[PDB]
Amino acid sequence: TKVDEYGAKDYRLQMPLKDDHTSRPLWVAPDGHIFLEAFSPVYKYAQDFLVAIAEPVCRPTHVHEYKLTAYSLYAAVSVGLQTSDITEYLRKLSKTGVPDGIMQFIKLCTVSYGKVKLVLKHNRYFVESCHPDVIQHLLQDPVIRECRLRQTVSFEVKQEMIEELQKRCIHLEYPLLAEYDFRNDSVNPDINIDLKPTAVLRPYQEKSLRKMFGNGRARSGVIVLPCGAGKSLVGVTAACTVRKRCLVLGNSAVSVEQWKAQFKMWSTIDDSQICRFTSDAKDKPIGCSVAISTYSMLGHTTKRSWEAERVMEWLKTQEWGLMILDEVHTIPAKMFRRVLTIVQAHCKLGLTATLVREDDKIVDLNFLIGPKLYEANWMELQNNGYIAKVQCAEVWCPMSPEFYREYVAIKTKKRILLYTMNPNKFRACQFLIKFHERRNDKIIVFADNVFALKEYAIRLNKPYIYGPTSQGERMQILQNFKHNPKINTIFISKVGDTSFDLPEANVLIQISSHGGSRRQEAQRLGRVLRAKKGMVAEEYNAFFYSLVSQDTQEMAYSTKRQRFLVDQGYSFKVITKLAGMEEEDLAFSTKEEQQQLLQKVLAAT
Amino acid sequence: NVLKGVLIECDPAMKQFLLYLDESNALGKKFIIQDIDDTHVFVIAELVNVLQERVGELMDQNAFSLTQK
Amino acid sequence: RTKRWEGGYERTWEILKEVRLGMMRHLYVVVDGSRTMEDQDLKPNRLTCTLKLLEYFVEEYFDQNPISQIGIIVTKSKRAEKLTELSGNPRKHITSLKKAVDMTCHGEPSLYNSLSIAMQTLKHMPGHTSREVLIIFSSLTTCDPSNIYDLIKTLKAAKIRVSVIGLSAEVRVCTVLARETGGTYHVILDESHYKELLTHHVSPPPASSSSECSLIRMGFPQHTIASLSDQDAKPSFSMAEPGLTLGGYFCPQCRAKYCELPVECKICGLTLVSAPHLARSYHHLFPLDAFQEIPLEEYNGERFCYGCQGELKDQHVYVCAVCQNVFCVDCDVFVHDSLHCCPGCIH
Ligand SMILES: [Zn+2]
Ligand SMILES: [Zn+2]
Ligand SMILES: [Zn+2]
Repeated sequence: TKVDEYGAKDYRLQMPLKDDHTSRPLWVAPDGHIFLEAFSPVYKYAQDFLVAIAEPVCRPTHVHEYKLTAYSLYAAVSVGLQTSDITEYLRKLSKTGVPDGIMQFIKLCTVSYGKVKLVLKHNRYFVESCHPDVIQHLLQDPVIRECRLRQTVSFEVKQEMIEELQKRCIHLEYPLLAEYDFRNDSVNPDINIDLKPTAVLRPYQEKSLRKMFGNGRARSGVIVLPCGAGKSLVGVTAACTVRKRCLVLGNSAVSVEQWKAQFKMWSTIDDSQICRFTSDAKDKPIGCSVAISTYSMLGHTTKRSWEAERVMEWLKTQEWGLMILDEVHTIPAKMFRRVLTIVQAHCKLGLTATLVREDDKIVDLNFLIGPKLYEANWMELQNNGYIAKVQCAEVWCPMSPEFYREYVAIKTKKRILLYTMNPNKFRACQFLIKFHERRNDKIIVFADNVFALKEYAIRLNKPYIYGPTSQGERMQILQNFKHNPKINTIFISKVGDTSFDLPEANVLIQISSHGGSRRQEAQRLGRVLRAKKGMVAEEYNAFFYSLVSQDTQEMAYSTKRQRFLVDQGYSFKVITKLAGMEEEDLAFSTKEEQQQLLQKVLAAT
Repeated sequence: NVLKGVLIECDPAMKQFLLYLDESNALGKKFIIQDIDDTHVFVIAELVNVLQERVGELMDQNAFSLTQK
Repeated sequence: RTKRWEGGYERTWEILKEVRLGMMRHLYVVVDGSRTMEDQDLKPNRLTCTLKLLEYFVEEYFDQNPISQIGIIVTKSKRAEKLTELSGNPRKHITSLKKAVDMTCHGEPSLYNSLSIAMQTLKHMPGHTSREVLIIFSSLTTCDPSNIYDLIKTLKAAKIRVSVIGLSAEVRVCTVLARETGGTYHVILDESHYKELLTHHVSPPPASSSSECSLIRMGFPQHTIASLSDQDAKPSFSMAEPGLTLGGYFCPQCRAKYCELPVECKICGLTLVSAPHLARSYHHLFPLDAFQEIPLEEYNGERFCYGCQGELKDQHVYVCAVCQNVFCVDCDVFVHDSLHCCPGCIH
């Protein structure tokens, strides 16, 4: 609305500056953005309060940035905070008061809660509201009557239409409450599972659980925790908390195996009580209460096998007290989201290390699952030592002239290969590998295109890993890498970042990436976040290097791809050249070698 | 013989792009007088402005458009 | 048994609301090289802190007692090693300390071996010199090959004054060792306490009723130089790869030229020293009388402090007991700490 002679939005006509603004560490913008002095004496209280009421945008070292959202406001009401309570404390923290536009915005979002609640009973879904009249106006659109099946008033809703109705309810300004009173529920039988005292719960984990379990009723939503932060333990703890039949869904069979191990590792539950409903393996799922499977299995669009149909019908008919969803960034997919309509679950908890995707469907998680129940501050976890200090870097590999000549000439998809394969990027990786290998550092090499992966790994005489590599060959390489001292690096394709349980490594070199996507970048970095046998956070023991070809599309993709990491606070140090690479003996030391590779690169046709 | 113009020196990647520009006739004119060296070429003084503009454009073609994102 | 989350959110933000003195003394500094020295017990690393402050103490030790000599012992892995024998050169000791900063700092120390190694050295010292040991104890556990009480009795008999400084520890053996020998055992309260304790140890030890006095033969040579720019010179190397000496001190008996004084004869075993070095200790013989405090203005018409000719900015003032001159707290402190004389009394 108001803009100065400069592009900055100004709010002098919108809010005043309080008398003790120097003591107050926060500002409230009329557009919903919020800033917080991380160095302020009350930062601790303000951080908790802003994580409770707002959505974090950036959390750098000196000033954090947040924005208000209906979902974040609903979460605030979900922990019992009244409009006056958040307003009074926000005004007290705000050094420039609260703009009336935000105050009235908060009013609407606060009063629009508690009015309508969705609950399921006897495999039937009922929409309840305390006020009886609200239903009459809320039903004024036939989409609800067609969705509706043919005090505390309620009506039953057609299961298949719940997704459409729930999304409408948001833009209809009447969100559905999803608190599940697992404590006062005798209809769904409890399960004999508890967290064994061997399990250790960290403060951030405890915070996320406390925020999810704001009362005796579990709240649905998404918890964002790094893979190294023990997201699996939180999920297992939530199941142990709900004490009712629960369904865990992983994005891969490897994850399903990981979950089984974690459940046995952290809970009193026995192996027979856990089943891994999977096409590749059978555990007689109907024989036990805890089930584990994948979106590909349940979400399967084609004809089901007769045996798998037996379990699925049993799964369909049973009601799940808790539905744990891992790597929910995939959930908004057209097929994966169908799982939410197929399975009947009282409360659904989503977990993921990278709640980002290149499509505008991430926001669906707010209605498909719920608001962000928690989102760890990765810098705080490093400061607390829970995550390894990773000195990220971007090596600006200069492209070779004969490569650039072709790269600039070829505008088709073939340039992705040419910018991925050049002597300088190759020599740089070989040099960094040799250096870290002679430094006795475990190194993981990452790539996308198999052609470059092969030609690099073969020229480096190192074992690569990719899709068609059988599980036996694949794991045998990991065991050698982990244990054999003579091997210290592995060349992994997307298989390593998509979904896997790779052994932790001190160093990671990414020579190729699918694009400027944030998701894959943070998934790759996640592999090195694991704490080592004797490291310390100030040691800067972990490393992460992105190899990019200067003056190429890789530069655009790389900067675009790092957005999520810089938002979390990571410093991508640019490396123009590495001292010693001029004298170290490396491949492509003569133009004929470059020409030979370039010729074969062109032969790719 | 002797030739009027302007010399430009840059890394050989840009030097290849410069050779590519007139080889592809992107600017329609053989602005390179001669191949001086892997990092050096001599060019007509009147075209250096659009040449510099094309180099600037090439960076944007190979750089992310931050634009308050 | 319900879980901790049944109660509710933490709501952390809701908490916010709107005597005779022994002039000549020989001292050995004992320092632990044990594992606890690597501990960051203070703000800096304990090894770094102790060594850094010891370089200051070593220099101040000679600065307040030139005729004295100091030695240092490092004790680790049940062993005690003489880092530097008794000498008059602080720079040599300090050079060893700077080197010792990189010591292995591994194993357990041995007080018994530290003291016995010192005693095996200090037993041959003359009777007039105050034999002393300063122990910087770090790890309260210390291995010993024999009953320390016999060694303690031997120390009393050997008249070796032992005083222990314990870091974060109040040890029994150190308590009895100090108090039985007549020395003192102190423990580091904080960095200021550590600085204060070492500063206090720089003072000469007060003579015990069991201590006896003695005379000592001493040499007072004169520095001699070439007549003019390498003319009538006497080519020679220093006694301290010794370089050539253009000029230097001599000894009537050694007839060997020396570059640095005061030092013990390398031959005769006699101390060579310059007369000012002795006077540097006479403040111990002339202790300055404390000036009476007059913190109030007491209608003193002298707005300017006599020592610094500055108007007294605070209610802290002192007047001399003899010359009755008026001095501010900074002047009185500087006088008693550094000048050791009353400016008006000199008149
Ligand atoms: Zn002599
Ligand atoms: Zn004064
Ligand atoms: Zn006086």
